[PDB]
Amino acid sequence: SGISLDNSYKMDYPEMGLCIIINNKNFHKSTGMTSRSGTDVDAANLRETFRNLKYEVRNKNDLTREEIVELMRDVSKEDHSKRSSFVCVLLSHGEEGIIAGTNGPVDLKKITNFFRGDRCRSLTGKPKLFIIQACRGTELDCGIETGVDDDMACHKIPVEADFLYAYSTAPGYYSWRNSKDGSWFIQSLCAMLKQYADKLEFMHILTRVNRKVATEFESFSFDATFHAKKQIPCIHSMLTKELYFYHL
Amino acid sequence: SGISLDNSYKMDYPEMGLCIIINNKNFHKSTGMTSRSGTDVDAANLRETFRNLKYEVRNKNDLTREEIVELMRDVSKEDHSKRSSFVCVLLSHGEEGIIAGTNGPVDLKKITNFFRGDRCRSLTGKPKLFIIQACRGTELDCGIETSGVDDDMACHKIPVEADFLYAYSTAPGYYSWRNSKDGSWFIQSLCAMLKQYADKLEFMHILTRVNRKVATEFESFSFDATFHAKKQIPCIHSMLTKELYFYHL
Amino acid sequence: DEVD
Amino acid sequence: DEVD
Ligand SMILES: [Cl-]
Ligand SMILES: [Cl-]
Repeated sequence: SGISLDNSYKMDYPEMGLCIIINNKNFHKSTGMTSRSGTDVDAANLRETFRNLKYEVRNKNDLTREEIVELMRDVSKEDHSKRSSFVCVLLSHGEEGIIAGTNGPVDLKKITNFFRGDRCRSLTGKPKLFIIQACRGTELDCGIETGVDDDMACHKIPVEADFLYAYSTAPGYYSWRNSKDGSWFIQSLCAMLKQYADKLEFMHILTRVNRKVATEFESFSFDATFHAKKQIPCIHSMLTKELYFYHL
Repeated sequence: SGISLDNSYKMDYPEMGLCIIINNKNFHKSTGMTSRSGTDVDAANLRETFRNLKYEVRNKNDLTREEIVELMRDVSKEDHSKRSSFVCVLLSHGEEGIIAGTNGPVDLKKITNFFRGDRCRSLTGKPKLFIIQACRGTELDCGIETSGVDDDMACHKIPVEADFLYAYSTAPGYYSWRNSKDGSWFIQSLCAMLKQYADKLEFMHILTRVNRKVATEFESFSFDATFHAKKQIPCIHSMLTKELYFYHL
Repeated sequence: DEVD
Repeated sequence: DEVD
């Protein structure tokens, strides 16, 4: 049989996998967190976008921190053996390292730890994609006008391997959401997936998302502090192979 | 004269000093920060309390992050030579290490740095007190039911971080509680203990009474299970080098 | 009661 | 436009 290459994740399992969308719009009054108008536009766009990519989409709305953790724990304990990948989309308030439940914060590390290579064995070696529309702090971007000694006795991979975090914004910064159009990042992501999922590798899709958000959006505010600001998303990749949503 | 002791700050300068009260109640819409109902009760209590201790009180309301930094910079550049001490009270939203201007965060370290021993020379060796009613995170306390030494050096220096005291309303990492009718647990307790004890207890011992009052006499009431029946312990962070008494002679 |  |  002829020469073979394995530079790309196997995406021809019987199922593409789950796409879990956590959509937090309304927060408990005592937290003081504002309602996230426009986030339903994001949630609906994502559901359709990932449906067209043949993911089994599950939308969940207004989850407490406790419900978020139990959902992730339960999903991580499912049998993913027949699934190619896993996708989780988080739409909420946040700050660096944190996503907001409706009643308080969740450590992002706590959520993603359930899917570690050693803790979710049916996803070991498979891409685990976390897409996050949330603030990462309160900075604002003003913009600028333009052979080998050892083979070891057991081949292991790192437990943190094969994760990708597609963050809406740079570390330390606010992320922007339009109350009628949806968030800059999610609207751009869906548009680029729609246009390019059948012909570009995922990192190159996300790079187009970066360009779109960076060049086509700028905030408008009556408040000088928040007016005329810019955003650049951040791709955090610990993937070990190229990721194509198509196969054969 | 006879034997003398030097264990307490000199508090008989012509003036006790400034008491700067920054009262942030209303925040820019875009920040998403909620209005802090009850904070005017706090600000009024503090003004009266420190007026009675003979501080020159200045109240400032709803300052932006830029205005907070400018105010602190300007105050640090005043001549404090005739003043015994300096007091700054911050009433606002916050998280660990941060106090909220009306339009965004200010690093506490940025504020206090203006008053460093090397940067505000007329306050060197004098107590610098920062009283902070603000959250330090989002944790909630569920409570529980009850010849000689080798080297003298060639220069007498003190650390630039010496003679600061931070009287925090709550423990590191935790929310701080404020009642919309009565004012914050911490500030209301602080003023009560200062009024009762400033003429008879050293300041650390006053703040210890404040700790006990907040810890034992307050507990949150909420229709929200997450926020209901919670407790609070303030935190004294002292880098003072002497005992502090608000009276003298 | 409210948190800051 | 609003921030998250
Ligand atoms: Cl919406
Ligand atoms: Cl008030």
